[PDB]
Amino acid sequence: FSSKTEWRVRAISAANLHLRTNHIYVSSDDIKETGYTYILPKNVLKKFICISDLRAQIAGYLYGVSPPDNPQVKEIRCIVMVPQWGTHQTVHLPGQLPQHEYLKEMEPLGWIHTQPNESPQLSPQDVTTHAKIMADNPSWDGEKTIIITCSFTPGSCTLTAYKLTPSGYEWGRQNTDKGNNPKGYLPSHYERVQMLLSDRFLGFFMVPAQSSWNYNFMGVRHDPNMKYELQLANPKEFYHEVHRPSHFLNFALLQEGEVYSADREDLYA
Amino acid sequence: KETRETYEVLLSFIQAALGDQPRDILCGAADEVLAVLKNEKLRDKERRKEIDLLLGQTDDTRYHVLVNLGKKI
Amino acid sequence: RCQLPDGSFRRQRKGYEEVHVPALKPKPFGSEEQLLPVEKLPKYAQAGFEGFKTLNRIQSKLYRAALETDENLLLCAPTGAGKTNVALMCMLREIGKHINMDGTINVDDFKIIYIAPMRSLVQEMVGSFGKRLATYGITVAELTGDHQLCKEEISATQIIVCTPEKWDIITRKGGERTYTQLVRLIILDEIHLLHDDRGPVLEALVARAIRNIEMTQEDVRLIGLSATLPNYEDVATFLRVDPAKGLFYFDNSFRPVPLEQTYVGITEKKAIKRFQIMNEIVYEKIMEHAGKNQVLVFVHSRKETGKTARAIRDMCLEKDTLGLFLREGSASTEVLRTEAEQCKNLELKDLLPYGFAIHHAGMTRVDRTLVEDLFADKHIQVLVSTATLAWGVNLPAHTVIIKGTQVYSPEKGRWTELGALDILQMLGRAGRPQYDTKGEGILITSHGELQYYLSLLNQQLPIESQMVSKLPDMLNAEIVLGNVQNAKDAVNWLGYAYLYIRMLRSPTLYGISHDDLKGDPLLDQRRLDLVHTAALMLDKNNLVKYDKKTGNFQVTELGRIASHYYITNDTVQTYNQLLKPTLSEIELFRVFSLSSEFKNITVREEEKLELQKLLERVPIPVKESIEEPSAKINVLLQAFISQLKLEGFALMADMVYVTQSAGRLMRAIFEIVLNRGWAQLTDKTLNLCKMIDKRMWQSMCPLRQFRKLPEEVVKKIEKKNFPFERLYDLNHNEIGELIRMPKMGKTIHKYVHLFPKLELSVHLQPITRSTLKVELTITPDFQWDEKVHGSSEAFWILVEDVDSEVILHHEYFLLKAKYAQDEHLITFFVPVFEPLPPQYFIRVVSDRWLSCETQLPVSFRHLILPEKYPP
Amino acid sequence: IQGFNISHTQTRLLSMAKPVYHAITKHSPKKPVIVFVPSRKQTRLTAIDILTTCAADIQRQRFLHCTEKDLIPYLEKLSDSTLKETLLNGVGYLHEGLSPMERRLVEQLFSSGAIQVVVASRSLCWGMNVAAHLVIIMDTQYYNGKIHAYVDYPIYDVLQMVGHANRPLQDDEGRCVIMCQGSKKDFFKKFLYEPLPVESHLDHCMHDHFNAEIVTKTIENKQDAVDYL
Repeated sequence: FSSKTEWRVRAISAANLHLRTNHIYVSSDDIKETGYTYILPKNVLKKFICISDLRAQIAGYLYGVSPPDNPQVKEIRCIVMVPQWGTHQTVHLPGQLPQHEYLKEMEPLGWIHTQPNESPQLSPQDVTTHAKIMADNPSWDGEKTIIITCSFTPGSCTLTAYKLTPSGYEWGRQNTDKGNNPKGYLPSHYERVQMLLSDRFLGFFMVPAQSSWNYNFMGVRHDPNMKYELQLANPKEFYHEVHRPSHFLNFALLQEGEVYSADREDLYA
Repeated sequence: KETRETYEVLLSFIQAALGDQPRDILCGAADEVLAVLKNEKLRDKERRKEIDLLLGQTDDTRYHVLVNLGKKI
Repeated sequence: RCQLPDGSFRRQRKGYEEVHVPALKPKPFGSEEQLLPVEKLPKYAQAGFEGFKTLNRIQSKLYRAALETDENLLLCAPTGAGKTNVALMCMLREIGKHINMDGTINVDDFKIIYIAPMRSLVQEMVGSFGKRLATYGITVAELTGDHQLCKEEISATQIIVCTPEKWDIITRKGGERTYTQLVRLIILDEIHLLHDDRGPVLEALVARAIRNIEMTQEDVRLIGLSATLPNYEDVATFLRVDPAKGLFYFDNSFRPVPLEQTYVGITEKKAIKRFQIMNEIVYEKIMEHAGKNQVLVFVHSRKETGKTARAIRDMCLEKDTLGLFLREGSASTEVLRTEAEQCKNLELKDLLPYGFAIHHAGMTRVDRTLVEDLFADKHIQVLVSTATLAWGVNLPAHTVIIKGTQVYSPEKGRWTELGALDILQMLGRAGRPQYDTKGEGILITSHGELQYYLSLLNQQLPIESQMVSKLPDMLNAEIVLGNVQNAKDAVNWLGYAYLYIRMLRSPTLYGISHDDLKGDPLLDQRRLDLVHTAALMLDKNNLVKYDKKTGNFQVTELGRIASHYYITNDTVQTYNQLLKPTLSEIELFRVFSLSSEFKNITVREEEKLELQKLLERVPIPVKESIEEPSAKINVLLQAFISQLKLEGFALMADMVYVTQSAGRLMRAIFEIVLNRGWAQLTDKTLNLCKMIDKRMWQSMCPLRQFRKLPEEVVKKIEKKNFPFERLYDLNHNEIGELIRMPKMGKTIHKYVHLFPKLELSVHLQPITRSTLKVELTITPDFQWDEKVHGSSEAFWILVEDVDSEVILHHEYFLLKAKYAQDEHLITFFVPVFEPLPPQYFIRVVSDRWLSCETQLPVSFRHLILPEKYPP
Repeated sequence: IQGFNISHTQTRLLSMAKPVYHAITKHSPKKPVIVFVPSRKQTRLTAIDILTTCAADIQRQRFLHCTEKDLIPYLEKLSDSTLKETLLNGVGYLHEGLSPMERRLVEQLFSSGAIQVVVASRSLCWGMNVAAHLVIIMDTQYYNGKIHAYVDYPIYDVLQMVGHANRPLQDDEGRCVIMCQGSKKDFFKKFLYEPLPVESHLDHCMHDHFNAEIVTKTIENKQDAVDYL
């Protein structure tokens, strides 16, 4: 980013993200039928789209349970936002997975992220990210956890859901190179999975304890090994004042400017 | 369009010198200076300096910015 | 048409007509008419008149009706006659109405309201009134109060001084309705403000007061004070002053220091030549008095106070040292006085060695008083200044000179000739009561307005009402108070206006032909036509729901918000249509900028150079808009909050206008958007309100709202990022260790614990499957200091839904002084809905305090809702 | 239900004065009206204000349905001087301090139809034997010195005051206007219309009875205690 002009164009843009919110598409494609099927409550989806930005990827972590007596469907009941920052093609979020009390009741279902340009494939950066989570986390089950990619289409939003195949998981555990075309990448690595939106139940948010989630505007304050706690509260928007301290901390001024126009007229209170 | 493109900025120079004078005094002044310089064919500059003197003291390094400007209309 | 005075003559020069009138001749003392000493008037009132041996001629004229009758008063007397001390007596009567033997002036029976036209005047008046009346021990204060924090403060206050506007908002909210019926007296000082654009306010006040007295049957004294102008009997009718025993008129001959009037109108069309001509007139006029005498120049510019000076100086130097030697000799007349006062805050260091100096509010605080001291003792015979000097602390000058009469009105978007009261005040400063024989004054104006300024300073000018312009806004606020239900009550109300008696006695001027006046003598049908259009305007902007059939009005919350914030009905509908739940800050500012109050603000070519720079130095993107008024207003608001100084003068005045109106504007936005229930935007808007009030962004350390703190220390704690709520864990030493400034360690700590903090607990139990009950326990965590928190501290508690999207419920909670440390228990019910949610949030935030908030997740994770109930 | 956005109770209470009169002129112009108030003294003041804004209408003594000559036998029995006045114009009030004869008289005058409006203290909602057509509840909070704060009318009380507009013998309808604070608006909107839930408080006030019952040997041992529960 240009860090001056680049900030503002996208900033007055994102104030319209809520317009997208009511036009969304969902990939319908061939159902494995032996697979799990994930239901995403619409409210969290709306809010998640609304906090995002149209260039930097933001990501969120999925937490849910399967409804009683129906083990093959996973309701996503919660999204957790952790300290993070994006690129246009990927997202850097820390090594620690969410730990918190409200979360103990549910299982992790993977993660969800915004995708500035729509691609009909799981980006190598993603399969690599996911495998590398999975390597370090037994908590995440290969077969149960997914990557939901939410892409910004014109005036719209459109989303797909992927699972790593074991081929993919091994490649990704192995993979170093984060470029858009790493060696040995294959369409054999991922698999599409069945997902539905729902108005039947409401999902909720988990959000960083002492800060907010969006570190894009401080990259030096973000570290892979950084630790965080959580709370029950909603995410602030991308360009929200808090995510942007450096800019509100731009004041170089001498007080005596106030000497000029010392006619104080007030008369009201 | 181009004449006024630079006529505004002539008015800027005015305010910068004079400050926030009442409209009438700003644009009236514009008419004055523009009228004085503009007869380049009149040329001189000794006379122009006298003409400028009719305005007395304006310092200098501004009065050049009003030179090269007033060439450009 | 206007009139000569007696010995007056017109002498026209090149480019300027100059008119001269001599001083007036005092009316000879009537047969057996003497002054009254402070002896021969009633025993009690005499107290507090100390230092003053005798009553002024006019004071002495009407003291009898002042203290012996509840009959309403009107006096018209010239500036300098000392009108205040008349009204003072009208107060000392009421102060005397409640008295006891074994205690004096017991103060819970009565309160007095003094309405003065200008702020400086109010300030200084409370200042001296306090000293004077202190012998009684009666407490008099200015009403600058925000409504809620200081009400219970001004509860104990009597004889309260305020600007008519203040009284009008505060009455529209109802802060007055707890005060009233304890009010036996209201003073209208400088009531000739009826003629100003501000006129409708005074008209609204008095009309309400009268119309109200007719319902309650409990009366009130009304004391009007005015400059000497015709239409006195009309103002009399308006104040319900019985012309017989209640009316008092005195012409321009009663000015204590006789006034020789000089008026120079300039014929020059070209402004460029004019800005020379007026300079030269100034020089000649000033050299005329360069001998033993005193001159005072009122310029309407801030900076030009000292731009006018140094012109006179450099001219006197260009004069080959002629005009100099302003003294009786070299050492004589104390030139060591002007030399030994050398080092000062202002530019005075250049002017002071010579004969003259400058005065105004801008450059210094104390050196203004130090200059006023210098002028009173006559060590400076030339002083150039601003109107706030005439309106502020009182010092006269042998001869005063008003340069140009034109000012810049950001409200009007352009330049306009200054108000009636401004000249009247500054030219009524001409001549000393003590050291002077007669005063003169010189008004340098444009020839076209030259007639006008004669109709004033000699009594030719009618006092007319500007009421029609504001009529829709006035009507609303009366419906809002419930004082007008329908059309009929509306015509009854308008029948109490100044505009009514003026429409009666001069229909020709007000748009009524005499024939249709004969057709409707009482103006029933005109007052019905009038107000019908106001009703329609208020209906079209949704302030009121009024159907033509019944003639009845119904108030809407939008209407109430409008009245309460004194925001016009065009602005409010702009807000109604523009404001939506999903608005970003980026957009909130634009909607603010679209306020109809700013309609005349435009962007000048010359300033579009600076506005661009300012546009790139602002935190909130304006970029939705290019250079147009919206952008100028927006970038201005931001500049003010971001605390940025501006080079252009036009922009400065403009910015001031924008930001002053911004409080009420942003606030009405908050109120609206909160009543709607849209959580996010009510946050963004209250925070904006605070940011305007405090002049800072939230991203800056809350410690700044304590102005008691050093700037470098604040900036130092901002340098290292150490989140503010993490200061409570640290002791006095641990604090200083962060910024490595340990000497500050104690003091910082004080402030950190002075900052308002609530901790809160909740007990929640389900009532029905639809509703839960919440008991919120607020426990004050901060150390109270009334020199910081004052008498009261205000907090909004609002319970927000799952996404912090909708506000399910909200209360205004107010913790008084006494009860800091006492836990307060608030009980309220909230609904729950079909997809039972993970939690609600209970938010509590200070009203005025910035960065002061506590959120409390209320989790339903374990909630067990009751069994639904059978039919 | 009439919401008022003024939190400060004096101002609120004062600014609902005019609406009271209007509520009468609207909902029940010619029929009996009872007005409940938060304070013992507030009853006087509100009777007064009803009379002073009664003048405004250009309509004086509209609430008196008999001539002044008829009320004299009743007024001979009075101590309170202001009550004489308020009764003379057809209002009158009832509270703690009134002699039982004064109260009986006012009640008589109301039910007989002589006076059309009576302002009554809240405490008298329970023990009042005279009903009405319109009932106006003014400001549902009251003042408690112990915690120094205002506290809401207990809901059942409010329901009782509301039930005090019933006149089955004659009226085809009965009317109630409840003027309350902003906060307290929704609560009434919900719970006055729906049937009410009722929960037990015994869990809190518990000891006294176990003690007394143990004394009677109705609870001889812990088991008997659970059984009793």
